[PDB]
Amino acid sequence: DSSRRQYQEKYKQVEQYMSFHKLPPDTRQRIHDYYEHRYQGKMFDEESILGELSEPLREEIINFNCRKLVASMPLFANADPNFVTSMLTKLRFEVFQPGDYIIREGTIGKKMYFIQHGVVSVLTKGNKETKLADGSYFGEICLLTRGRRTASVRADTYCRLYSLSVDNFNEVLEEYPMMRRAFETVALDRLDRIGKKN
Amino acid sequence: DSSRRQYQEKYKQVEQYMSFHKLPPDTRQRIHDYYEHRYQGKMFDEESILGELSEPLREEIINFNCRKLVASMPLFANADPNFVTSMLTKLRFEVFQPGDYIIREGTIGKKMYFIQHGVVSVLTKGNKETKLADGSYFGEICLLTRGRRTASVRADTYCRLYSLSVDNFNEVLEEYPMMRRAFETVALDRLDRIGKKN
Amino acid sequence: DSSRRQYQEKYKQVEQYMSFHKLPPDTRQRIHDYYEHRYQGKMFDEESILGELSEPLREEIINFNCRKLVASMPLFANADPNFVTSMLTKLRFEVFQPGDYIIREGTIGKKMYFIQHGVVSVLTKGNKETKLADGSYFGEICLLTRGRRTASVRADTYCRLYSLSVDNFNEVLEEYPMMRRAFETVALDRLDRIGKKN
Amino acid sequence: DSSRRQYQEKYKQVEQYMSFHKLPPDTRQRIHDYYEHRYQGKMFDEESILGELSEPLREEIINFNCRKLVASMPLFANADPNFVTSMLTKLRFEVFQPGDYIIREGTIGKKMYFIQHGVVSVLTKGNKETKLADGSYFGEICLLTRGRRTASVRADTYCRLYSLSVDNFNEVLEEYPMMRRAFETVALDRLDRIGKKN
Ligand SMILES: Nc1ncnc2c1ncn2[C@@H]1O[C@@H]2COP(=O)(O)O[C@H]2[C@H]1O
Ligand SMILES: Nc1ncnc2c1ncn2[C@@H]1O[C@@H]2COP(=O)(O)O[C@H]2[C@H]1O
Ligand SMILES: Nc1ncnc2c1ncn2[C@@H]1O[C@@H]2COP(=O)(O)O[C@H]2[C@H]1O
Ligand SMILES: Nc1ncnc2c1ncn2[C@@H]1O[C@@H]2COP(=O)(O)O[C@H]2[C@H]1O
Repeated sequence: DSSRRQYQEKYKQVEQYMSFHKLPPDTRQRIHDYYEHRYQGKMFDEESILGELSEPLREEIINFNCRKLVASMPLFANADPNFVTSMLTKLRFEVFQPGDYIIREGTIGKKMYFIQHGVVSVLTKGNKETKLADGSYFGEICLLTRGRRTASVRADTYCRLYSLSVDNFNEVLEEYPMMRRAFETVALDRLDRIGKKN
Repeated sequence: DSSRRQYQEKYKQVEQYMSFHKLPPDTRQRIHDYYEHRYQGKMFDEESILGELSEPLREEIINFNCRKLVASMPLFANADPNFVTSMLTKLRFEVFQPGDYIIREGTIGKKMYFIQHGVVSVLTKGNKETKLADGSYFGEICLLTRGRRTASVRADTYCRLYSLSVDNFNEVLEEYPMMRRAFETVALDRLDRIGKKN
Repeated sequence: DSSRRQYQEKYKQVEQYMSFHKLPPDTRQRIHDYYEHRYQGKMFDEESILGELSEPLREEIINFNCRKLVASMPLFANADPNFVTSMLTKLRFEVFQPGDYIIREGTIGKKMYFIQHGVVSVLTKGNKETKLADGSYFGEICLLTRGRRTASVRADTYCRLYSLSVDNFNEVLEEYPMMRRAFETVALDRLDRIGKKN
Repeated sequence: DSSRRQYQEKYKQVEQYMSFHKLPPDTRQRIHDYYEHRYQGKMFDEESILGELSEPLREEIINFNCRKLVASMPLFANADPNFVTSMLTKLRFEVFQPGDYIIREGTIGKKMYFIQHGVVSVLTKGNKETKLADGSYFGEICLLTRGRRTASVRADTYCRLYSLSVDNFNEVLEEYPMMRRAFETVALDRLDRIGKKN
């Protein structure tokens, strides 16, 4: 109940932020609904709490939190738990509201994404390529080629995603060189379909 | 009303800071008036609040906050919204009181500035060169030559400025190489008028 | 008594974290018992408190806190107090619960550990090699070879350990080049027993 | 009066820190007296307060706080105010209690010190070389040679010092190359007296 109060006080603080900056009506609605979807009536200082815990405890916890995502994904469910735990500890939780652009085509990608829950459209030049949903990942291509985004990725629904930076991706694959190929197969496949060796 | 209280408590904390360090009369006045002009009776932990929001929400917000500045400036109003949003997300809000030196001639510039509101004198050797106001930028020269300031820039009034570091400037122009020329035209023009290829 | 309250409030915050993420029964028990063993009914913002103190005061304090560990260890008890204080100021306190994996074989080691109190099994390929306890260190090998872990190290009991990063290890040994050999003797000895020049 | 309360609450927090870690009698006394000498019954979040202020306001403030030190020192009192303000903004306040070792001979120096108030003994091999007091600086030698401390420096009294890191020292002297010589004259002089070109 102090974490429900936390959320309430922090929301009243947001309300005032929005009044002061005279934020427009679509963005106040969006912010209101973002708070409810992500935090759900409670707030915690996750990284403070987790900060006070031991390494193995942070890793039981994150292994539990991403339990279903792990199982969704042959890359994880079939891998050495030490590697999954390595990658998992580097993921950042992000929520996106419907219609949001996650990745914009032709930008410099420094980030990759795994879908816990949601549907995503992959788009090039305003044209639908496929959709991706729970147990898919995207944005891997730029982590490997180290160049420009080959497609746009828009949230079609609310989306619970975990992001993984380019530096964190390489640190893990240095430690687990055998895992690199699996990403490469997927990114070659996708590069075939959209017709690129740029 | 908790953000008005925040400002009040933080101001009483400032008052005590000033008594303890026996701060002189011109600087207590200045500080008093700085608080009122920048914060306006309210305080928020902007970056905490924004921190809790999604990327796209931070970008609606900053696009809204710099809405008029964008429109003031052909560099922005005529550009690809993705680039404007890129640059915008890297800007830092600074306020300067009349008579303040923003840039001192012959220093190493690591920073550039866009004027939301205010008037600025550009000066060399104690001599007025021009004034700049709402919808101008300055300090771009050192971001490009990577050397010494070619003029002083003083605030003639209260000034709402957004600063952009040299590293952030280059990160964006790497992503948007086509935007570099527009800065270069302006900085060549200005280098002509004050007679430098140093 | 405000530090006992601190612990209590932060524990109620943890309880709620655990309910919200529907944490499983073995991990709630573990977390409960971790809090009691590490913090003992009190919490302090150590690094805030220490932050307000002078350097020499931080160093009396840490020299006192690791007083018995120093005396346990010929590397410290026989060394120049300036070097011990150098190393000591770089140590991080970690607690591990029984059965926890401190180091996993074949990972990239960036960290070394000194035992204040506890027993540890050193393991290769699921086979017991030795145990280490109060006044031992481990993980030094990867700090010197800059490669892969040559054994697993599991906590057999509760364990009060101090960790020392690879960068911090080298910064100190640059300042105290004469101390390098002592680690090298130990790591050569251990590399002999498990049969590696990898 | 909320800053006097701040100090009181933070001191009760310290008291508990000391009881819990069963800190010894000389170090509790020292800590008690350190708090009283440095903070004087009040505490402020200086860098939070200063953080909310503009650059020019931070620089009036620090120019005022180090007003007498500036005037004490030909290096400052005779220099371009822009350079003094550059250096000043990079200084960190440190207090040392009598008998404290500020610099230990033969360590790697990354830091230099200016005396606001106090007396210091400079020592080599346990032998007094000179004393330094208000308006002196020391530790400059290692900032220039980038090697080992040529003497020990002990606080003989309470000492209000401002420290300046090696990186900050070079950043300023890059911007103000003309100021380098003045340090060099002093460090050559001192290297003569203690007989070093090491
Ligand atoms: N044909 C496709 N099918 C599924 N996903 C794709 C396809 N084309 C591109 N992507 C994803 O869209 C992402 C856009 O960012 P990247 O180019 O870094 O990596 C891309 C892939 O992860
Ligand atoms: N003649 C001018 N007209 C307008 N602005 C100028 C002129 N000369 C210099 N400036 C600006 O003053 C700034 C001082 O810092 P910079 O040299 O980095 O870049 C300079 C320009 O942005
Ligand atoms: N035979 C052994 N006896 C004691 N400790 C060992 C032995 N073999 C390995 N270790 C320790 O186990 C550690 C595993 O990590 P490192 O390879 O970095 O360094 C290793 C040593 O510190
Ligand atoms: N003879 C001396 N007189 C005054 N100060 C000295 C003398 N010798 C050394 N020092 C100072 O003592 C400092 C010890 O650290 P450094 O060698 O970096 O720089 C040294 C000088 O700042």
